[PDB]
Amino acid sequence: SIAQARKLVEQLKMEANIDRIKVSKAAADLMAYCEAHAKEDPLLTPVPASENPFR
Amino acid sequence: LSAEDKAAVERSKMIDRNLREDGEKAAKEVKLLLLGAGESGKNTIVKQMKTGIVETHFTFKDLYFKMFDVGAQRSERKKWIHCFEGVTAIIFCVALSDYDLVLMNRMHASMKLFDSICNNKWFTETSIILFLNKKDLFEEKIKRSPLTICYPEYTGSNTYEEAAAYIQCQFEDLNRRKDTKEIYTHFTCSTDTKNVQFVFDAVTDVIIKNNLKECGLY
Amino acid sequence: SELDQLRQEAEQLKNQIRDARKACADATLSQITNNIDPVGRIQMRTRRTLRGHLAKIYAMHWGTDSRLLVSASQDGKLIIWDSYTTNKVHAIPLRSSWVMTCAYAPSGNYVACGGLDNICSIYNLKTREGNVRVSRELAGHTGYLSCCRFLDDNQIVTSSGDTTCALWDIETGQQTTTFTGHTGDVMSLSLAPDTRLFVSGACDASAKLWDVREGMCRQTFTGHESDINAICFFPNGNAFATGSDDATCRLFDLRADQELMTYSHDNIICGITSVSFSKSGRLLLAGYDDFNCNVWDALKADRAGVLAGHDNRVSCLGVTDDGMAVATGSWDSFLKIWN
Amino acid sequence: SYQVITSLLLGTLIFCAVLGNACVVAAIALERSLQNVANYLIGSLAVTDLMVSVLVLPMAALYQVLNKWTLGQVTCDLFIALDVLCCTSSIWHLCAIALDRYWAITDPIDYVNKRTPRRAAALISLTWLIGFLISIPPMLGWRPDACTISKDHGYTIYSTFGAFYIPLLLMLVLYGRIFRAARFRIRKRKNERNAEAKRKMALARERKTVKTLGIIMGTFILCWLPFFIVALVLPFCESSCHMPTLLGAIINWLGYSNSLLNPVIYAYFNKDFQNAFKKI
Amino acid sequence: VQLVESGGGLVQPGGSRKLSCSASGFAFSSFGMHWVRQAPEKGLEWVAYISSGSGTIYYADTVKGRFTISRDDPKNTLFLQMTSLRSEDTAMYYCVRSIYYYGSSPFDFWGQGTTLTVSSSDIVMTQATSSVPVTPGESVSISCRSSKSLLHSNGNTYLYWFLQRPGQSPQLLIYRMSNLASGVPDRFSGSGSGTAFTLTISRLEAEDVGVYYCMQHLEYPLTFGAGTKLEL
Ligand SMILES: CC(C)CCC[C@@H](C)[C@H]1CC[C@H]2[C@@H]3CC=C4C[C@@H](O)CC[C@]4(C)[C@H]3CC[C@]12C
Ligand SMILES: CC(C)CCC[C@@H](C)[C@H]1CC[C@H]2[C@@H]3CC=C4C[C@@H](O)CC[C@]4(C)[C@H]3CC[C@]12C
Ligand SMILES: O=C1CC2(CCCC2)CC(=O)N1CCCCN1CCN(c2ncccn2)CC1
Repeated sequence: SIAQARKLVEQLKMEANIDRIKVSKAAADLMAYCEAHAKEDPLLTPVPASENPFR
Repeated sequence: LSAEDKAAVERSKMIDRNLREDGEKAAKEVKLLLLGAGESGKNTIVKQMKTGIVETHFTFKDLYFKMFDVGAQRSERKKWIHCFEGVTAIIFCVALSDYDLVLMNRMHASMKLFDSICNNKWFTETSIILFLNKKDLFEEKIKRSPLTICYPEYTGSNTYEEAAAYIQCQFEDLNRRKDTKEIYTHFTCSTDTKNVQFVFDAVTDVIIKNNLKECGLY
Repeated sequence: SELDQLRQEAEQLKNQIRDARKACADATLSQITNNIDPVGRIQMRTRRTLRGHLAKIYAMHWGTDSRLLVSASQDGKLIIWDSYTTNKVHAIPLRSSWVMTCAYAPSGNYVACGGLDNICSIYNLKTREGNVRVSRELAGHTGYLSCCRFLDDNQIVTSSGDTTCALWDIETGQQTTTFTGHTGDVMSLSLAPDTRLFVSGACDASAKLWDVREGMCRQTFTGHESDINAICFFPNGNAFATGSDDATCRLFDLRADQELMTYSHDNIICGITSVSFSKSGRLLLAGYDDFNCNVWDALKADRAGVLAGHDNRVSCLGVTDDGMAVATGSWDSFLKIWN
Repeated sequence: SYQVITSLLLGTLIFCAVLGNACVVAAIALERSLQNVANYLIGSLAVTDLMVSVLVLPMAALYQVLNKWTLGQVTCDLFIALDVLCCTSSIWHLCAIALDRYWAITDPIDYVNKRTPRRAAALISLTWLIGFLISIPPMLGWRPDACTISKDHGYTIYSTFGAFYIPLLLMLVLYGRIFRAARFRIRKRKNERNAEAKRKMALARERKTVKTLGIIMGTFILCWLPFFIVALVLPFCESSCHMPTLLGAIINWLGYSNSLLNPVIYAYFNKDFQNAFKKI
Repeated sequence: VQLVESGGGLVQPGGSRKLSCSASGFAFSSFGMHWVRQAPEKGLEWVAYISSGSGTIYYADTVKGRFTISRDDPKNTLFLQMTSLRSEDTAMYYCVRSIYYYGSSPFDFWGQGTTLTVSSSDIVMTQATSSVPVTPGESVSISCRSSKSLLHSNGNTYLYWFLQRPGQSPQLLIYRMSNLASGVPDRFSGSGSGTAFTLTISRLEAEDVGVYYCMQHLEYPLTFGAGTKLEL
């Protein structure tokens, strides 16, 4: 209705007022997080069976 | 294993035990998925048997039935209808005196819901105990109002027998995969006092026919 | 007809947001991460198999100690497992067996479960009595509880099939905040690592970002073609991955306000039931309806591995906080810890 | 040579019997969908037929190929007892499966409330008990380079009626009442076409029941009834009945072929077993 | 949550007694109960243990075969059948509840006990220091010595600290070394490694006065240290 459409327009407008970084910067941030923690990821690097609690 | 680890293993084994008794007790439970349109008469069906979803439990001829009424779930069936995949039978309640009424046509709403439930991918072998409620109000309304309001191609006598037979056929031909499942149609209004008997008969039929299919005899 | 004016204004705003996203779409994440060394083929083996559930497992959640995990099953049992030893710490009997979500409190003092009863029940694991008892029944939702996540011992956010998420105060039991805006049934939640805000996917194929404290929606991410069954933030909290029924996982970035990469294979047609991220975030693990979990390189859209070994739909999965292991629950009633 | 051809045929029969029954037992053990009471009975029948194919059949094939009992006499008695035990238990597993199906189809309340794997264990133990009571008396006293079963007339009656004819009568009665129940459940423009399709489906189901009961009972009968007719009439024929060697050997190995075919009848034709073997 | 013991009293030597533990206020069936006895002027000594569901039972080697433990789960009652009561059985008999899962807090609650006066390879917990004089508000550390490494290969060190306040039953303080029990102020702390352990109290009050007992839980002779009394 009038109220529902007004609320939807308000939400779309208030979502548009967002400072969006370039997706290149976002992708670089994700890659940097994946690299800075690649040594803390037992799933990427199969932990030795001595350090693996599931063995 | 340390001493406390041994006692933890013992606790896990006791928990395994109680899970086994609970699962074996729940295996002896006949699960029934109750559906309909709310005003379709499912409430008086529950009354004869005796928010979120309502679980109704009754015992009849040594069988313990759990009947899960999910009509209060206005949300999407497609996200929670698979929870009742291993249900013994679906108890579908349809008000006969909804052919002329509107929410679209109430009877057409019931028929599309019935088609979706019957030909659902999770209920290929789950037989449906169809209930046609409000037969006496259907008497009164079909005496005056014609059934052609709901079914334009009816072309039949506006008596209770012909109209009810046509409604039942129109519900039962929505049942594709007639080989893997049956529909057990029943007629009741509010005082039938044999709806639980009909459900028991339909459920024992379902059980016997599944056992026959196990042996290769069905 | 003022609605036409409002509808046209909404269309204009949607085009504005689309153009803003396209402006920031200078280079796809696939282009940027071509030079990074791909992980070839991870071979994760089932270390533990958790047996004891007698019906389909609909939700599991890992403890913050990365050892205890709670699981919810349709047999009406909430089981807390010691995944290191496979011992059952607790078996919680539920009032409603139709549980499709479970959360384990970060402090470990509580578990939540909910489902078709429209109630999120909070269970006190550490009671003076030796039993687990329902500490709080959070009624107020008019649809099924599809997800729930503890903010702390007292704050819990619960998504529901009534299209609205809700933030709860457990001690009072009242909805502190209601998160409306979803048109379809909300099917998943993911709390941010700082717990200041959360995403939620719904059946309307849209993932919305919600600020917990003020209670309103930052962003809406629409890239999926079917219902979103699963959602999870990237470990840094600046991105999240969704899982939809269209056999597609998508990585949406909070700041970029746009989808970054799609984890889809033409050989996968079944929908995703659960998604989770490895501790570094490089691996996206998505449970599927084809009975197995597929592990994806989150930065290259390459299926780094598959966790085959479930004989039914993999309904839930989660990666430990320390990232050691992945437990996948499924509809065959078995939880498997992988490593 | 007729020796090597007999060796190859009997050896491949024994090998495929072992393989089939071990595959059924493995499918029961490995697949979680295959652990239920009826499947427990079928897997136990496969266990009994594997015990046949491993313990009895190699020695039976050796005795057939060498035309003589090249082993001792105490082992002759042990293998007579083992043969009677294993084969009686296989036949009575057929009877226990028939009884389980009879109770499942005629007593749905029992099927839901009282049918537990303890009942499968009880039936299995009872079939093995009957096998022991048919197999041991010749060892306990009911009694030349040839190994034969005790031809005593009292033991002939006891071992043929208690191991095949009481089982055959029970299986005939049980599957007759199962046939009656199945047929009852089957019989019980657009509308005309739908009724025609329903009638054709009912006739297809009736033919399905006929074929299923035919396969079950005919395999059982055509494999064991020749043997037990021979085993009942030869001990009562002094010299008027002489058994040709070839015919007697074929009639003997018909029951062993039954132990081979029981997995085919009860598991390899089962939908869940076929799907489980596909999964493996 | 309370445990009430029944029975006890003057018993002629060679006689027999049943001690009853009328547990009330907790899920008694899920607890592996213990009997821990304390001589009228000596330390704690663990008597017997009956697990949850009665499936597993242990006795002190000094009473094995001579005592019998049992529980009435429907009645939430724990029993100790004692036969041929020697003079060395004269002790306060404490019923102790203890639940064992991951992260549980065994020995958290203790019954009051019953006076019992009979008429006239084990890991050795060592509390070399006893009767430590201390001033309120001042820190104190109690050393504990173990004849065997209490640290298990699973990572858990099974050393328990109890507080026998004068006139009161013991009270779990640290359950598995460096683990504060529920209801214990966060001024007690457990520390140690292998065989040596220290219970450091940050700033004690007049409530911390009492006797502090070690206890190993690595095996099931449950041996206590000779209590290190604290006095103002
Ligand atoms: C040693 C081997 C050859 C014994 C096997 C016997 C088999 C091949 C024979 C014996 C009994 C026969 C069955 C007898 C009855 C029926 C029902 C009939 O409507 C179709 C044929 C059918 C289904 C036959 C199939 C083949 C059958 C099972
Ligand atoms: C399809 C299967 C089940 C059909 C049944 C096969 C059985 C009945 C057949 C196949 C091979 C046959 C054997 C082949 C060789 C000989 C050697 C002969 O000197 C005695 C009979 C004997 C020992 C036969 C006995 C019967 C036999 C075992
Ligand atoms: O070929 C052999 C050799 C053996 C030595 C090892 C074993 C085989 C010995 C031998 O006799 N025969 C000929 C066939 C015997 C067949 N079996 C069938 C089952 N039997 C039975 N079942 C129920 C009731 C009564 N009898 C006994 C006879």
